Amino acid sequence: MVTDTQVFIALVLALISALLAIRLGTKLYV
Amino acid sequence: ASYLPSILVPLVGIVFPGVAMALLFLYIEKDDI
Amino acid sequence: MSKSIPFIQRPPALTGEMPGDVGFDPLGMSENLNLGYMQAAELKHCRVAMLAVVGVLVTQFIHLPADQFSATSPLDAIAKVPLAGHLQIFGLIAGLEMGSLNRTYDDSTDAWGKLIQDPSGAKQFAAKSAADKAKSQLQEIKNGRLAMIAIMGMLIQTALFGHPL
Amino acid sequence: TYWEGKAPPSKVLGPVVSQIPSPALGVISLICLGVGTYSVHESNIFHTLTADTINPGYIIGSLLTPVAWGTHVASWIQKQN
Amino acid sequence: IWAFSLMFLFSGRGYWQELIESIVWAHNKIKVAPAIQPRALSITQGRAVGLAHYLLGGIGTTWAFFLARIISV
Amino acid sequence: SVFTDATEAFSKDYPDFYKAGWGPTTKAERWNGRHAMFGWVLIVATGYAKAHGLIPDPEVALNLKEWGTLSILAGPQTISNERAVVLIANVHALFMSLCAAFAPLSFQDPLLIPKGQKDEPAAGLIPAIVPGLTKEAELLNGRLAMLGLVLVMGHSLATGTPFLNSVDLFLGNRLG
Amino acid sequence: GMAHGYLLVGPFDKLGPLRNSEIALLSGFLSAVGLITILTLCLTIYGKVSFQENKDLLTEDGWSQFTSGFLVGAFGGAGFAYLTLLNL
Amino acid sequence: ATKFPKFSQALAQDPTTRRIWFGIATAHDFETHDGMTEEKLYQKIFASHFGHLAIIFLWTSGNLFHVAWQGNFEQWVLNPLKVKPIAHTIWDPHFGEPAIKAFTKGGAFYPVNIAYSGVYHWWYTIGMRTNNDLYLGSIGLIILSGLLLFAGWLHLQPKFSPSLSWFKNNESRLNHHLSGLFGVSSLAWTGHLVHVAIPESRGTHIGWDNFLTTPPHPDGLAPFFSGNWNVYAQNPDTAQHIFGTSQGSGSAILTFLGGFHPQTQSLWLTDMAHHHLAIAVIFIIAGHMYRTNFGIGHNMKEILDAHRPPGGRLGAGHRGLFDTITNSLHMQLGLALASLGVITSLTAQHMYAISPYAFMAKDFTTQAALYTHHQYIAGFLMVGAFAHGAIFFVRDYDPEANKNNVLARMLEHKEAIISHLSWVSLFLGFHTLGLYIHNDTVVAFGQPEKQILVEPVFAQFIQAASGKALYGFDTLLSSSESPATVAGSAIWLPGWLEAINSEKNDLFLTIGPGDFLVHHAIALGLHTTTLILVKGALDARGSKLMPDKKDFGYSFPCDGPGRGGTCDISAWDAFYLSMFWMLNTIGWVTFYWHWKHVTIWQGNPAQFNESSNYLMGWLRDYLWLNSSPLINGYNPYGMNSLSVWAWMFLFGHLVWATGFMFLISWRGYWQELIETLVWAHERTPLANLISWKDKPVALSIVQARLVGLAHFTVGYILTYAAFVIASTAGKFG
Ligand code: CLA
Ligand code: CLA
Ligand code: CLA
Ligand code: CLA
Ligand code: CLA
Ligand SMILES: CC1=C(C#C/C(C)=C/C=C/C(C)=C/C=C/C=C(C)/C=C/C=C(C)/C=C/[C@@]23O[C@]2(C)C[C@@H](O)CC3(C)C)C(C)(C)C[C@H](O)C1
Ligand SMILES: CC1=C(/C=C/C(C)=C/C=C/C(C)=C/C=C/C=C(C)/C=C/C=C(C)/C=C/C2=C(C)CCCC2(C)C)C(C)(C)CCC1
Ligand SMILES: CC1=C(/C=C/C(C)=C/C=C/C(C)=C/C=C/C=C(C)/C=C/C=C(C)/C=C/C2=C(C)CCCC2(C)C)C(C)(C)CCC1
Ligand SMILES: CC1=C(/C=C/C(C)=C/C=C/C(C)=C/C=C/C=C(C)/C=C/C=C(C)/C=C/C2=C(C)CCCC2(C)C)C(C)(C)CCC1
Ligand SMILES: CC1=C(C/C=C(\C)CCC[C@H](C)CCC[C@H](C)CCCC(C)C)C(=O)c2ccccc2C1=O
Repeated sequence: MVTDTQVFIALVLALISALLAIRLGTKLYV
Repeated sequence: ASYLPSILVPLVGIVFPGVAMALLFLYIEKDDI
Repeated sequence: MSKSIPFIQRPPALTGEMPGDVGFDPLGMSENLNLGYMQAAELKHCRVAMLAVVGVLVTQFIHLPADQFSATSPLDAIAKVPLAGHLQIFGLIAGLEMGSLNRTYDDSTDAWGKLIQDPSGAKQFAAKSAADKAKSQLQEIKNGRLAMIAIMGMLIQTALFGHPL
Repeated sequence: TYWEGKAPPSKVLGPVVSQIPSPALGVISLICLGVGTYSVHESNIFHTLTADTINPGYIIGSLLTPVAWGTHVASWIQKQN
Repeated sequence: IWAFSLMFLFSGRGYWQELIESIVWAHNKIKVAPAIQPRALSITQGRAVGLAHYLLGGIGTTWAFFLARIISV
Repeated sequence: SVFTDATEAFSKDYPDFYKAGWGPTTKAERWNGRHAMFGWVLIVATGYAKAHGLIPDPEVALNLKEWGTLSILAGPQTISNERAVVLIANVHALFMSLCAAFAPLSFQDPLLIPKGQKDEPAAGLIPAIVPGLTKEAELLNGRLAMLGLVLVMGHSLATGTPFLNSVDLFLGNRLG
Repeated sequence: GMAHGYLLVGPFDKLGPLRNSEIALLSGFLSAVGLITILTLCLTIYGKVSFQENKDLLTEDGWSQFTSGFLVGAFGGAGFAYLTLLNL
Repeated sequence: ATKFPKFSQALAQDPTTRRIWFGIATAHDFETHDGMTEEKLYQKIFASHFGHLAIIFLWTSGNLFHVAWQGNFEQWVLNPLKVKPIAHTIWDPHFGEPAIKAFTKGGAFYPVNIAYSGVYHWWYTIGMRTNNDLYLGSIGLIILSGLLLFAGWLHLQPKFSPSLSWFKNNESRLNHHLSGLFGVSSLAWTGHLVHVAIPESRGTHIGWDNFLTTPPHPDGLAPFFSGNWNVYAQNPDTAQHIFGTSQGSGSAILTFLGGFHPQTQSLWLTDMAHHHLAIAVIFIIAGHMYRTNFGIGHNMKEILDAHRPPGGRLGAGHRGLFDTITNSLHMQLGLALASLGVITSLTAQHMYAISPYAFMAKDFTTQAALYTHHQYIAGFLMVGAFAHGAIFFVRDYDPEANKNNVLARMLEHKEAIISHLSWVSLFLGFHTLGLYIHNDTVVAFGQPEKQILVEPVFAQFIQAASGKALYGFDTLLSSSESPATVAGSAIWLPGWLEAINSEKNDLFLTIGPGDFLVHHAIALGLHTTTLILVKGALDARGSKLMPDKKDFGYSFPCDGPGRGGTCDISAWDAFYLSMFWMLNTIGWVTFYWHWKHVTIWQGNPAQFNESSNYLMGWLRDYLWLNSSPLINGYNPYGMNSLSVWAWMFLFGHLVWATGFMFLISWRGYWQELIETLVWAHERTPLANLISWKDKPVALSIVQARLVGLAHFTVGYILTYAAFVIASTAGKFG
């Protein structure tokens, strides 16, 4: 019964976490 | 809700792997850095 | 040594350059934590806490004309204000913090140079003399360090005993 | 603290125990063993332990038995020299 | 036997040579030591034994399968 | 400035993508602005079509047999014909987009910065004001259109009304 | 591209999952278009990886022009095959 | 730089496709990276651990979100025995209409997968009741993962990177990760159980909006401070308690009932709360053992140096072990992996016998899946522990610093260890296989009365000692006139005995000759796998065949055909060989568990007791018989919900077979074939335009063995997972 707003904010927080993952990986620095 | 899977599954299983493999192929054989 | 605690050695890592320094760290955390970042975080906490204290005290007597702005206690107030206003203020603060980001994590700047500065206030500080600079910095640190405990007690009292008094 | 021979150096016992003469540790170990065994026997052997029979004193005494073993080992170490 | 063949097919000679070295130490410790020194099977022999047992196991499995499926009649 | 510092941080983080033009670059800004301008045109057209029923309307849902299992949403449900129609109106432009992205007209602006070239200078807070078919006008209108899309979407989401209905609320309620 | 686009609509059109539906030809055309797009992506990445340091075809600009021509010709071939099969 | 793998100049200059392959397989071996120092190694490991924690928490948040958004959690909590939990929807455009109709189950209205993870039972037990709670948990976990990713980035900054001395501060790390990570965490969990799980199980809704005003106990911490802790045990939930409702509910929050909750056939929540409170207390006390700039505490180097028996039978004792452990990451990694593997095995062994989750042990498929899952992970962890120990010996052991040390004396008499392990393995194998074949032969000749059926007297004696009054041993808790039973009679003996002597449980399943033979087979498997791994670890530094093996590293193909041939001589090859034995023994264990439980569930346990004494019984009554609902997932007549599992079954078989391709045929043949392939490509018009940038060569010897093993393992696991899930879900047993 999760409404579309709940799914959308979950997606937004997931996008923020994804960007943070991008940055962390970049910083591991191959 | 009930519309997202149609949008995302193609992106995650076709577009995302396609672009990912394209970029990895570019980087593996870049020959510089 | 340790002016603050007479019976403990002055913590080795800290030295008077940091405003508000009284060699208080009894746990020796100063030797493990980035003191620049700790000072910046403490200053941000001081400013936020002082603003919160003044806000709760002023709000405790008068409010904006709207009825939904008429909540008397801080907790009832946060419960009563509509979500739109909370999101608005949060967006303002998020913009300010995002602007602060790049400067916060540098290492060639002082704590006061890390947190975003009001251009008028920054110019006034720069025009100030070094001795007066340090005096004002210490003033701020101490007033805010009092305000932090003030606000914590305020909120705990409000939550437990109904009214923040 | 690596030691060879037949008796470890007293420093293994720690700053406090290493200074205690052997007879003192021996008597302390005997007292501790007696108290611990007596406590462990009074509850759960001589008397069944229930919800309303939990004596803190007996729990402390029971915990005292490993202290008795440690003190008897320390007493021997002090005795050898 | 088919499963047994995989032991020779997958593994290599060095492991078995070292294991035999340990076993030979055990024998020597009791003054039992064959004059003909034991050796792990050569690489070629290892492959040959693995293949022979693989074929025997497969052929025998199908042999029994067919004969029992076509003799219950 | 803060914007300049963010752009420099992006350049340092991802030099390859910034070099090719991907990310916060003026070429990307222009492309997104052009797309958003066309998108506002297309949203206005979609509203008008909904008002006049040119779209087959949500009453009708595509048949599973003819359109296969792609038409399937969840289980028995199928994509409505209106959603399909809008999707196809978009697919026309997407096919055009691929054609013009890999085989650009010689005089056309490339999607990505040419290997030798570098991105054009930043416009600034207020782009140089010059009327007519000039680059500055295009960039200003693209920024305006993208901002408009953002804030009308915000209106629709916050109030909960459909985006098309929020657009209708604006104007003089001409559309629907 | 012209050779390989016209060539590619047929298999999807006649052996695709929608071959028995009245929209088989359009589904086949769309599948051919998608595959052509994939192949042009492949060509672009191959050109950007192989020839990196108008002429013979073995150059960055030569291969880029070849790929643009291939995309246009492949879409043309697919469209022409669709047009032909639409009425036959 | 200059190519794909920066961390290897040698691989970067490699012109073949090998450069790519090894570039993938050397990435995480930070020690071997060019220009790598100890400090950077530790910091990179720290950041990688942050990233891994973020991955775990995002995985958990995904599970929660999918159950909340697409699951039927509310319907399930309403009626948790008859409905099937949902995992996620199935949006597969490749499905046909009959497939969509077939996979529509549970709540329905969309294709869906029935979750076999048991997460539904766990979440229901811990107090969750609504999709909103699951969603909030998932959002919290997403935020936590973002925080961990940010922390990982942050601790790579120059001013935040911890110094090398910080990592090697063993005392403080142990203190905090014992009292804090284990003890305070357990204290918080028991606080949750008292405040949320128990009230939720008794029909009372406690949430973030009301948990600060509704004390978990009516007395509310007055007994705790006054010392009248007995108050918290008074008035437990009576046996006629409907879980999740106030019907027959009690008020106790800390009890020691034992046994199982009659309605849910699981552990009492109050028992779990008391357990975790005691564990938290013990761990918090344990964490104050080592000194950390506070004067009091133990110094572990002194402890290790001091434990050398004066009899001299251990030589120098444990002298020098502190330096080896702190300076070697591989040794401590192996220790951690081994302990984790033992714990994973323990969880597998204890969850099935002592059900912790409400209404589990009736969802048979979930129990089988969980047991198999954790046992396989335990096997993997044990193999990894031994592999990293071999690595430690190869590249971290210093024989001068361990002179006459206990660890050095391990290598001093390695021959004895390996030879006696070989003897035990041969003894067990010979005789267990002989007994199995003897039973097979006698039963084959229609004379089952001649079977060698050995009664497991010792295991049955242990069961009796715990209170199993079925074998008539009359020992310890099975005899009333015994100090043990009378001493324990008051606290937990009644419930524990009621649970153990009841045959509607997994607590101490009755055992017979079949259990005896299978246990000896398991012992054979464990001993043989240990033999392989220990031989690899001890001979890693050199053998008579390669006295200088340590100079060639941990993983090298061979040393050539000279002096007899030296295929699979490296320690990595010992690990590779031991992986097969690990898989085989874990398969034996899982086969034994699954068949016994299937026979029990069907209601005819006699079938196992009869047919487990000879191998044909295993092949017929377990594999042939229980695969019928699986291979019938899709037939020419139609298909059903199990079609996916049948497809995965065949897929696992295919992958398993493909592994043999790399394990049997070796490189030279394939390299000579790729030669002709290269020639053919170079001599083709219209294809000479397209030329490879990386020269295509056959897989390396070690890489080929690894890939073959990977295919073998993937196929093995997929096929057995498909079998265990499909059979159980198709016959509900
Ligand atoms: C109280 C303080 C504290 C706390 C909470 C932690 C916590 C942690 N540290 Mg830190 N650390 C500390 C002090 C502390 N440390 C100090 C003082 C030092 C300096 C010496 C360090 C130095 C340090 C380093 C160098 C590293 C860590 C790492 C870690 C993490 C280990 C991995 C993990 O997820 O744990 C696992 C947590 C558990 C609770 C699992 C317990 C294990 C048992 C076997 C599981 C059983 C649970 C249960 C029965 C199963 C059922 C649950 C199921 C239903 C879900 C963890 C987050 C590592 C890391 O990953 O960094 C991010 C790492 O590399 N720490
Ligand atoms: C627990 C998993 C894990 C972790 C923590 C690491 C950690 C690391 N790896 Mg290893 N690696 C892993 C798995 C993992 N790896 C696996 C499975 C493989 C394949 C066998 C490898 C192969 C590998 C190689 C070959 C190398 C590493 C490297 C690295 C380092 C940094 C890489 C990085 O982030 O750069 C930056 C990368 C990124 C920022 C990309 C992040 C990916 C994003 C988050 C994907 C998001 C896409 C999203 C899902 C799209 C959805 C769209 C949808 C709507 C359609 C670091 C030590 C490198 C290294 O340090 O070597 C020393 C290196 O050379 N790894
Ligand atoms: C690791 C956790 C995890 C896993 C395995 C899945 C798995 C799945 N999700 Mg879910 N999801 C998750 C977390 C997860 N999800 C979280 C946290 C969210 C909240 C944003 C969602 C929101 C979500 C939606 C809204 C939908 C799915 C859908 C799907 C399915 C199709 C894949 C897809 O389109 O992804 C789409 C997913 C995203 C765009 C967000 C990324 C998901 C997680 C966060 C990425 C985790 C990456 C992981 C750490 C490994 C990275 C390495 C990798 C690059 C190799 C698939 C069953 C679709 C579905 O149900 O189809 C039937 C669908 O419509 N997911
Ligand atoms: C947290 C525990 C842990 C940690 C930190 C490490 C870390 C390390 N290990 Mg150890 N290891 C572990 C657990 C661990 N391992 C376990 C459990 C095992 C037992 C299997 C091993 C066995 C092992 C061996 C035998 C070796 C290492 C080595 C290494 C080092 C290099 C690893 C590398 O390059 O990866 C490279 C990563 C890959 C090649 C990716 C492979 C991933 C798997 C095999 C493929 C999975 C396919 C997938 C499931 C298929 C999908 C199915 C679908 C088609 C249906 C590195 C220091 C090597 C070394 O020399 O270290 C010095 C080495 O020789 N490890
Ligand atoms: C069914 C398959 C199978 C069997 C029976 C064995 C059997 C054995 N393996 Mg092998 N192994 C196999 C598969 C198999 N392996 C595979 C696939 C691998 C992965 C490559 C390995 C890898 C491996 C390693 C790495 C090691 C073993 C070891 C062992 C021994 C374990 C101890 C034991 O059981 O002694 C009892 C012996 C047996 C059960 C073998 C059968 C003996 C029969 C019953 C005697 C028949 C005599 C008869 C008269 C023959 C007449 C022939 C005539 C008609 C021509 C034993 C020789 C270990 C070892 O050597 O321990 C000392 C060891 O170190 N194996
Ligand atoms: C194609 C199509 C359509 C369309 C369309 C298109 C292409 C629309 C596109 C719209 C688009 C592309 C809108 C972007 C907005 C970006 C904004 C507002 C960014 C703010 C960014 C901000 C405020 C950033 C702030 C900071 O960076 C600062 C300043 C410094 C940093 O330290 C901190 C951060 C990072 C916080 C239809 C018709 C609509 C539908 C139809 O179906 C088909
Ligand atoms: C090519 C094309 C064309 C053209 C197009 C174009 C050019 C378009 C444009 C478009 C556009 C150009 C759009 C725009 C939009 C905008 C908007 C919609 C806006 C909005 C705004 C807002 C919302 C605001 C807000 C605010 C205010 C109120 C004040 C200030 C501040 C703020 C921000 C807050 C034609 C026709 C020929 C046709 C075909 C296609
Ligand atoms: C004879 C034969 C053979 C072979 C064959 C072949 C190989 C064939 C092929 C065929 C093909 C391969 C064909 C093709 C065709 C094509 C075409 C016909 C094309 C066309 C095109 C077009 C028409 C285009 C158009 C366009 C463009 C360009 C773009 C867009 C626009 C337009 C549309 C205009 C052999 C001897 C072996 C054997 C026997 C039989
Ligand atoms: C390689 C190597 C390594 C590793 C090793 C290993 C891996 C080992 C393992 C080990 C193990 C894995 C062990 C195990 C153990 C177990 C145990 C030890 C158990 C015990 C138990 C007991 C002792 C008892 C119990 C009980 C009681 C309490 C009483 C009654 C009975 C019962 C049972 C209940 C390392 C790293 C070190 C390095 C070197 C080399
Ligand atoms: C097990 C094994 C060994 C060790 C096996 C040996 C030494 C064979 C032992 C034979 C015994 C001693 C003879 C008796 C065997 C049976 C009891 C009956 C005779 C069978 C035939 C010889 C007639 C290798 O040497 C080897 C080498 C290369 C690749 C794989 C392997 C391999 O797998």
